[PDB]
Amino acid sequence: GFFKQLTLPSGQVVTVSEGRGEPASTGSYDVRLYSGANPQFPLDQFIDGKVLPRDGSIKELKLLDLNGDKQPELIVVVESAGSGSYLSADAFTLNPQEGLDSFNHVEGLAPNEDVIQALKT
Amino acid sequence: FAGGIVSQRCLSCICKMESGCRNVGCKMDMGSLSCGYFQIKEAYWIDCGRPGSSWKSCAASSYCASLCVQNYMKRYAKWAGCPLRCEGFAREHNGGPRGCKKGSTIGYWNRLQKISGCHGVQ
Ligand SMILES: [Mg+2]
Repeated sequence: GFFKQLTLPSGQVVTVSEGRGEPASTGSYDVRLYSGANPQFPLDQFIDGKVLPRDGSIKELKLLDLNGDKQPELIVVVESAGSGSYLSADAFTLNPQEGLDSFNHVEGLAPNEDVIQALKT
Repeated sequence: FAGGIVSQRCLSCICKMESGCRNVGCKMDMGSLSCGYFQIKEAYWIDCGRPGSSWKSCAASSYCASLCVQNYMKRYAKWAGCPLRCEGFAREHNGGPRGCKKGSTIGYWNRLQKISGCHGVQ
């Protein structure tokens, strides 16, 4: 099952995981935000987390500023298990001031379509 | 093809749609491989019960690959609310466990029915 940990430019830390025991093609994932206050133990100070549906498998995580506040949003990209390989994605805001919140969702994109463009249009 | 809840004509039409019904090997799109007669990816093979010795070997066999499709539909189609006929099964095949409920697979179904002998296939 997918698991990845990323340090944000703010020093906060995020993990992204697929749900345990779930099938490959469908289920959920979660995003968990930590303060990262102690770099020796970056998952020691949990702040918030969210669980979302996934229509496929997590393909990649991106950190990119979508709203223009010069801080990156987290984008979780998911690839359909069907032959069409359609992409979906959720974007999240995450910062020390406000915490962790969803920002947008897209789905049904062709394999090679720009997910970031779709989330900004 | 393997027997199960999907009809033989429907499987043939899906096969023709995906590959012209040929063992085309594995092709890369977005760093992800899709293989064989039915263009099955690893996640699909895992969920269809891992028939055969491995994903790529199964995908290259008309029988094993179609068994995988049969098992995938048995696992997912009913419970997604799909019609249990080719419109449903084709759209699951193209779109995953809820493909039959997603607009992204409508064109696939419309086009699949243009293949000779596949109009209104059940
Ligand atoms: Mg930003």
